[PDB]
Amino acid sequence: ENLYFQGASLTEIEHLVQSVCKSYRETCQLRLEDLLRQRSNIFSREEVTGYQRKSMWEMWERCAHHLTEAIQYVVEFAKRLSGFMELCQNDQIVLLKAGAMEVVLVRMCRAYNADNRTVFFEGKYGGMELFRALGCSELISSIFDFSHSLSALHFSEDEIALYTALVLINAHRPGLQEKRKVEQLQYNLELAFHHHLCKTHRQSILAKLPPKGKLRSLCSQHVERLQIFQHLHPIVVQAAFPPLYKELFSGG
Amino acid sequence: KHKILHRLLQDS
Ligand SMILES: CCS(=O)(=O)c1ccc([C@@H](NC(C)=O)C(=O)Nc2cc(-c3cc(C#N)cc(F)c3OC)cs2)cc1
Ligand code: NA
Repeated sequence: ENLYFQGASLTEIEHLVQSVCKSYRETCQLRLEDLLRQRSNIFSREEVTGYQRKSMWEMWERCAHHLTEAIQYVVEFAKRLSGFMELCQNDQIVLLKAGAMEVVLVRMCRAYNADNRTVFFEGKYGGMELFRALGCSELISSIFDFSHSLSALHFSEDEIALYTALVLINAHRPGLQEKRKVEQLQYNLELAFHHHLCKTHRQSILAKLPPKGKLRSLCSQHVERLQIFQHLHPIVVQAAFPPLYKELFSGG
Repeated sequence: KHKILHRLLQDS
């Protein structure tokens, strides 16, 4: 079915590096240079107050829509990723359900400015105070902290491409039917990532990457805060949350 | 009972 479902040679690992970086370049959603350039476009105290005065449900709906848009690009990345479309549909869905949010969380560090602790949201850079109406400050600050720790790594676009491919191709996801096939694909992607770090003298980042448990906790907290919102505004979720968002985080 | 993922995966 796929070359990366068996033992890959060095030349084939080199080809995988190029492929993953290209699939990422084609589905990265926002270009890094556009995100970097807009860092000086910061929300005013008046604009921040405007977001803070928005209702909880309207802020939740806007964030769910923006998160859904980012997830759509991750689905495309997955689709272009070597071996992914050769896995069975159950496995494809398992991997995306568990991993899409995690890939989005990793990708978000590109949109985060560690210098002033702001993130790119709806055209400008705003701090965590921008999301006060949500009423989940512990989850917001934990996402900000995560983006802060990844930003400290000075990730290149190629590093993000290879690392997110690994976040997604995780043979430990509960419910995988063709586990060994995923295990082999993950191993080749690990080799691709580590080869690139070896080749660019960036192996020092290996011990600095977040523990796998960290992305899992962030995703679990999101699912939990969504259930609390769902109890308060059930018709909002049912009527105005994107269907893709509900399929992934509220069982349909 | 939404099923957007299979649609997205199937669309080419
Ligand atoms: C993720 C891919 S990319 O880096 O290309 C890229 C794409 C779009 C946006 C941006 N587009 C719009 C129109 O707004 C976008 O969607 N920005 C969001 C930020 C958060 C967000 C960021 C943190 C942190 N750090 C913490 C949070 F709690 C958050 O959600 C409350 C949610 S949506 C940002 C980045
Ligand atoms: Na950053």
